[PDB]
Amino acid sequence: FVVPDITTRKNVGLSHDANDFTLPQPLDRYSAEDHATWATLYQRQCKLLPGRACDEFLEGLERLEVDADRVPDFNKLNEKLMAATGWKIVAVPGLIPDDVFFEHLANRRFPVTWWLREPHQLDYLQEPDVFHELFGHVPLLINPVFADYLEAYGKGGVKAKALGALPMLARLYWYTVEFGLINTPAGMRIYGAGILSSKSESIYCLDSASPNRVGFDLMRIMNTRYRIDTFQKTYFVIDSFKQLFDATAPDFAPLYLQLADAQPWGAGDIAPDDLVL
Ligand SMILES: [Co+2]
Repeated sequence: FVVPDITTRKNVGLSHDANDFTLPQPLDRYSAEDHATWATLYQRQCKLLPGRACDEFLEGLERLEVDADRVPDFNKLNEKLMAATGWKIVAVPGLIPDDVFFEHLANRRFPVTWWLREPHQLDYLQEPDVFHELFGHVPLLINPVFADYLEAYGKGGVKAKALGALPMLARLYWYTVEFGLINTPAGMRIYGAGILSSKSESIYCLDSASPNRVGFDLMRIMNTRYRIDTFQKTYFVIDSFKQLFDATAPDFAPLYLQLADAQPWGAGDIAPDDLVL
């Protein structure tokens, strides 16, 4: 039997803008259970993440006043975010078209799935939900260097789509924004949103001998496959958010055409020129 997925179930009776796929955050659809599930996830992650999350992430939660006890009001968070970096979050039903996603980031709008997992899925949800996309992705948007990286990333969507290279950018996003690590003199820390919202990946990614930790390299990353249904076999490590922003400076067009005919690295591969940490 095929049954409707969570995105479909949650958006029953709702709509979205035809062009940008946004809707006003539907605050009336959040139940008591939703606020309680949010509070449980927030409390869980805030216990796990000290000494694991990069300091900027934890500071961003505080500066944006991300609610600990309820699903945040996007408009209220935006007052803080706009003043900091001119960014805002916009509500979306779930997955949106790539060109729209990129156009959002290019215009300093960060799309956030509005709905939350059910408490029976506290441990993990495959689909991005509002906990992953707000708690995991948004706090670093008050960092002007990271925000500028996302903007530059967004702006690259037009050229990438024109050249059939959106999957090459998707790899860059995955291995930075979603699953990136940042080395510090205090030790390795986490900036990837997919790790920051996870129950257990933040333990594995710093404590396990199993995954590879490889220095950031743009071409390597854009030539590396990923999988969505398992902990990462490889994490890419930056020294600074400036490294990400600066990586967007050159013309990606000739990089895409070179990659197009190449065989990609497997998710668990170490490449001959990797700086292995
Ligand atoms: Co994400």
